[PDB]
Amino acid sequence: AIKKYKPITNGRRNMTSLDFAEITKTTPEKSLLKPLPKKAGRNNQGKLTVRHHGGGHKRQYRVIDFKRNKDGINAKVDSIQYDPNRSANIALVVYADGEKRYIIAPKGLEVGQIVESGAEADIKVGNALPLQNIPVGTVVHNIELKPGKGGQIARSAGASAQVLGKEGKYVLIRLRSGEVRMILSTCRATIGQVGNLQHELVNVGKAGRSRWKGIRPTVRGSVMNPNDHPHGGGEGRAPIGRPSPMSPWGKPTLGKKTRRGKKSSDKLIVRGRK
Amino acid sequence: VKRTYQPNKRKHSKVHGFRKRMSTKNGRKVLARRRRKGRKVLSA
RNA sequence: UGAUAUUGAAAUUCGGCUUUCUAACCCGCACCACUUAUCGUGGUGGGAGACAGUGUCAGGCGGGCAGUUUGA
RNA sequence: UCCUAAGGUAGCGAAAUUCCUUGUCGGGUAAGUUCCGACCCGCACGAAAGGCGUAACGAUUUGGGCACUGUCUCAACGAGA
RNA sequence: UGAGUAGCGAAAGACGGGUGAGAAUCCCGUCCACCGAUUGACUAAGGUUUCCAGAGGAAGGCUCGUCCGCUCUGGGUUAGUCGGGUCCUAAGCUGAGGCCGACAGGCGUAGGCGAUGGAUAACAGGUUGAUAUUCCUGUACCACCUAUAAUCGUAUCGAUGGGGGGACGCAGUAGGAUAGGCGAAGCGUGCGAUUGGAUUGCACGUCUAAGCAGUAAGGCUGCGGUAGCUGAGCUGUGAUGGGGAGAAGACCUUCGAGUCGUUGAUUUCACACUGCCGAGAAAAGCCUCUAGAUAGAAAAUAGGUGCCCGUACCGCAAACCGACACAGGUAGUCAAGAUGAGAAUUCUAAGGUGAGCGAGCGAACUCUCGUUAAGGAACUCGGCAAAAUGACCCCGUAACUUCGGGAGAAGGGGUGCUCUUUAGGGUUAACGCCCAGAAGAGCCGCAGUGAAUAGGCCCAAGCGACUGUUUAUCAAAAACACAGGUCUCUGCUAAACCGUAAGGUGAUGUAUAGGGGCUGACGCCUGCCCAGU
RNA sequence: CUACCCUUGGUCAGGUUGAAGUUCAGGUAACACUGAAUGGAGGACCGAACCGACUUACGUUGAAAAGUGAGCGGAUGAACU
Repeated sequence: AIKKYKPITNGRRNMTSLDFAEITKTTPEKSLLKPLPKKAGRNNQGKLTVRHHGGGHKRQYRVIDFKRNKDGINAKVDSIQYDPNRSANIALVVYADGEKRYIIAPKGLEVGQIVESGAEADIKVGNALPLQNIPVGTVVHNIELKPGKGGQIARSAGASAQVLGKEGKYVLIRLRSGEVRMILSTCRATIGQVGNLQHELVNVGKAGRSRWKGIRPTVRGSVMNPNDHPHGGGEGRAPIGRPSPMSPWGKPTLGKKTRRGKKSSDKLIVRGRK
Repeated sequence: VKRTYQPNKRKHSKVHGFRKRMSTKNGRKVLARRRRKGRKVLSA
């Protein structure tokens, strides 16, 4: 499911693209769209705070349902569509009363039925259930941290978590990065794994294909002047020259840990990523 | 070639106009200096 | 990174680091009213909790930034 | 036989790097301090401030040919400002 | 002083009349010359009376001047419909309370302001020295008022709200029409300069909106969601028993003039249909829904009312920006004939223009162009400059390749004119008009893409893969960027960043994610040391 | 004016090359793999407008405080406005 072009021109030589064979509707929902102007990484003061941002193709924002709020009502998958705002696809479900919403498209899901309720919904891809009703050993995605705020973890293309043994008020979970921590049992989660697993196997091919995505060139700090970067400039090509590589603002950027010294989450983390 | 000054009626009044000098304390101190000196034109 | 003020309980314990409980304090958490706007205020739940945040004092790191010296 | 935390591997090499130096030996010229192919005595090449190769691309640097010509041997005449 | 020296700002002018004190320079006329994807015709920004007429020559105009974008005097801009306000909204800018700050003041909610976009009712002629969709003539339309007649009401008007609609990217080919072109005797001129002509040679061949008809192609089938529908270029009557009209009988006068078949055809009229991945504002007008309000003449009659601002002139230029009457710069629209793929090239049309110093002579020298005997890079740091190659058709073409390329490789042959001919075609009752080929036989010159316009090529090395980017004004490169690779930090009030307060970017994202360092397609590889920092 | 960005508009005569996919007919236990058409992808090709500034000549009390003549590069996009 990965189209590979022919070397007819340079740049397009080793370029690859997706297949989009899983899409069934190339037109969004007119009632669930909103404008989304570009910021270009500039602050409310009008100044640039984040570099390498600007340009890109015009986009519209789709409203997603990260909370899954309803009482045992059964929905049906209407179609799978393309979303330019995230790495994964989205599915349009219709409920038995007429309400239409958007949800992240799990892996290997077709037009069927979905339910969102605790203690009654079954353990099958699509249903959202609290961590209390999830047995140890399941793969979940779109996990929440605060009751009623919305899922925020494992929301990328081909992402998911694994429910380890429960311990009283909290449940142990293993995130994609490899970390292990505890989350309240009252937090919701969805069964399955986010689809579109062949998204990271793409080859952009040329520099122009990344320009209309919203990324600007990145100048190396070693080719700058002394008053512009700690790496400054000498006569010809020069080595680092310092005991440790610096950042554009004068801080070590190799193996220096930037996590804050004291926080509430420290008690809920068992072992960091490895 | 293209010269530095390109006239524009609207942009000239929005940047150096009378109403924009009164919107700021520093701008008001400009009209107080021109009044104290006897200028015939205060703004624009 | 420590001392002290904001800052109160109970027990373990060869003028005390630690399990422990709600009542201060905190919540870009939820539902309501002002109000057919959730910026803000208030009330009820949930989470956390004498920690964090904040003031004063002290020690360390600190060409990121500043003022200067570098003889005949 | 001394010393060191270890004493440069593959590849490449008078090179955008070789001071001695126009190194030496083979090509191209009637005549080549440049150019191409080889020899390692590498002052002072060397593996991601990467090493060695590479089709297609270049108003890039370099050497040799065909065609052409007032660039030249060596100048002459005509038109306009 | 230099010195009566430099210069007088790209270019074709000549003669005959007129005016006047004074004419190479002003006015009129006839020839000639230049532009013509234009130096022509319309319009935004900007300028602000430079616009018209009569009267003037001190100064300004690089000479002159009787003339002027200069001086004096008096004049010139007319809108219910065209462009903006009593309509909407993007970015952004301001915001009652509110949050945060030594003072000032910094953020921000509801709400407002803000086009370069959305909505929205007039067209064709005529007229002045100076205005024209505005004035005038002839025919229309929109909103709002007043009175009087059709259904003999248990109809009507609806939100401040709800749901539809408005509503949107790029590329590609085909098709239906219509503008503007071209050729034929449908009408008016007129037929003779110098040798023979008389199916001779010129010029014309039009007409709005609105309102009624039916109309290529397009999409779509039994209040919102759940389980003979809508839009549509063009055509044709009439409007028009008018208007315009090349010319005619008469040397702002009155008056009966022709409007036809055929060809070729858009870059104009549809994001329509199709495909693709980078996945393509908003709001109001508009049509519905019931809350409620509890009472008419929007298909129709006859009369009334409709405000504010801009409107002159220049606008690739002597009026705009440049100190100048300055080889420079300045958005958009209309786009003729012959040649041709063409908006290229040469000559012309409509319509403009002859440049604000001249007259002589024909030295040196400098600048811009054209030829040159016999040699052909002997020149020079270096083939710098110049020369040569150049379009179309037809044969044919190597080593290397990442199999796409290299390649227009390299090379070679055809090209005008007349005639004699034969089962390609498009459009049509025939006929005719248009487009397009293969043969054979002849003629002329030194030369037939006879002028203008249009790649020199080849054998070997260094660097960077490639398109791209950079020192406005001495460096365009081997420098920067790039796709790819690798290390490292960050579990979400994330790290990082601005303010280092509030509030924000990151991101309406969540490790297939975001920030930072070093390398720089692709192929084969990337060894040893951790004493020091 | 210049550098980057935000919202909303406009512009690029003409010609050439022929990717994926699709279709019919031979293939084949099924695929594979072939052909002839259709099809119109590309920081693709030639070349005006437009945007740039590589070489050279002239001009340097210049027409111009950075221009002019003749050649030159890109020209459906990391394009110009």
